[PDB]
Amino acid sequence: REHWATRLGLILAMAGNAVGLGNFLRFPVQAAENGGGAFMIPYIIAFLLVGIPLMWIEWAMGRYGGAQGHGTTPAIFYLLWRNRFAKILGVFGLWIPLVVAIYYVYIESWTLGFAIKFLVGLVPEPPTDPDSILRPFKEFLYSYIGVPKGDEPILKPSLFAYIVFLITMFINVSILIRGISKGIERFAKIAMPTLFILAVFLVIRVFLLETPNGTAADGLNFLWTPDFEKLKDPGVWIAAVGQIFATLSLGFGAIITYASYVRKDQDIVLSGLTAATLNEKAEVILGGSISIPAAVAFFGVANAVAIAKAGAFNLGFITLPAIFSQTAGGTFLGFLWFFLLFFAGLTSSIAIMQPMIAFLEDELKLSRKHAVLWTAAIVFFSAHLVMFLNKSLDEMDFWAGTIGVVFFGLTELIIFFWIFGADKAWEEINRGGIIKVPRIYYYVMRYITPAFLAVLLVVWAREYIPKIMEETHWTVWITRFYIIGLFLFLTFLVFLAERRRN
Ligand SMILES: CCCCCCCCCCC
Ligand SMILES: CC(C)C[C@H](N)C(=O)O
Ligand code: NA
Ligand code: NA
Repeated sequence: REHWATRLGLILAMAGNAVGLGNFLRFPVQAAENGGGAFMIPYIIAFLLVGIPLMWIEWAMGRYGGAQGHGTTPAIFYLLWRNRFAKILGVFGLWIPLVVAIYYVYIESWTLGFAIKFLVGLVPEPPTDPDSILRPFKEFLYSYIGVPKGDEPILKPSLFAYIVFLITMFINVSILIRGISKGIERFAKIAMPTLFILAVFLVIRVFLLETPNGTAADGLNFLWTPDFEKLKDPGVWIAAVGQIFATLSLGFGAIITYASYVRKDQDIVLSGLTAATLNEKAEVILGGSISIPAAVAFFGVANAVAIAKAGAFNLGFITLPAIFSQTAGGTFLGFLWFFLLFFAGLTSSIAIMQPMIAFLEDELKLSRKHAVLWTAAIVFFSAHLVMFLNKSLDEMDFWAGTIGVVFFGLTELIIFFWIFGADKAWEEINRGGIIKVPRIYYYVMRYITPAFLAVLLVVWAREYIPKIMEETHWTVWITRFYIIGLFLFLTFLVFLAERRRN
């Protein structure tokens, strides 16, 4: 089996896995919509009672399976629990990362395209009216991704966006095709430092933004000022947990696959903790100190929250660059922004394609080249659905990146810490560890976390089951149909692998 060259490379690789678009795009929106500071508390709690334990658990499962030449959940679940149904459940460990990759890589390509156009200086040129200043950039984004006037099902992506998507795929491939240490690790050792530097620079530059309408410091205060009136709102907790799952790459089967390339004797406790901590730092300190503080700086708190509620891509692709365009050298600043977004996105995407690649290598005994090329082909082909169908991206992100990750987290936790055995699981987690996990977390992994995830899934189900059947748009049905098809396909591949074993 292939392994990580150095411990530093491993750390930066996992960090590259976690630190992504979710830190600089999703987090600011989630925090703004949930009352800033009021969102932090639950967040932190969700990080302590869900993020960390699941992180360690996925590291342990990953290394455990990897020691036996298996990097994906279809086989690992079976190793932990002898049953076909365990493999069937394991299919999600490929389905989720594949589906998520499908649109994630596309958004990444967006950030790349914007990076290029902003570098070359091909951007809209605003003239004191906000709606105005924002309009040109809105039209810019809409022209880029081909957004219809009213609410129409067909998207008309520009040729440039398509070509840039091809390029993005090419970059992902060029990295993944080299392998774990030659490809992912090498790239991480550069992209990560670059990312942190750009992030810090942007943070400082944004902090210097001050106008008659507000300052960045106001944004920082709003984000770090506690509010206990929202603690009774279940939605805030749900959003916190969801953000934790998303930002830590939990339930995506990515952490596991990355961990399968960690030598059996190497520690996964301190390494995992370090990766998670790095992610949280990049999220609450870097991600939260850019978009929101700027929006508040220019338009104020209220308007910033409104914009945040307007959409996820509205803040990162429209509002922020529109704000930068009003400052000296704002175009270049925008470039730095989108470049940062690009490196983060890429460092995540390779991580979410590695599960499929790894399955092709370990179970179907395909070479790395073939595995990478076929995975790339599948993702690229499937991407057209996201590119040309409106509301498709949202549907995939919902079924895979929202419900699926939680369901899968609960599933893996139950299989590893209950069926496989709590004591054996614990011993497996701590074994070889440079530091030992606090005893309390034991009781946290066995009782608290699973209970939380269960309750969450129950509420979600209760709320969505009636809405699902009654949905007008046909694009969502096409998407559902297709991703179901993907699930059947992966199940079939698992079947073929199983038959090959015999
Ligand atoms: C292997 C060392 C990599 C160093 C990366 C430096 C990048 C500097 C970026 C400045 C914005
Ligand atoms: C799906 C994951 C790779 C997402 C990543 N953890 C992020 O924060 O963007
Ligand atoms: Na993250
Ligand atoms: Na990343």
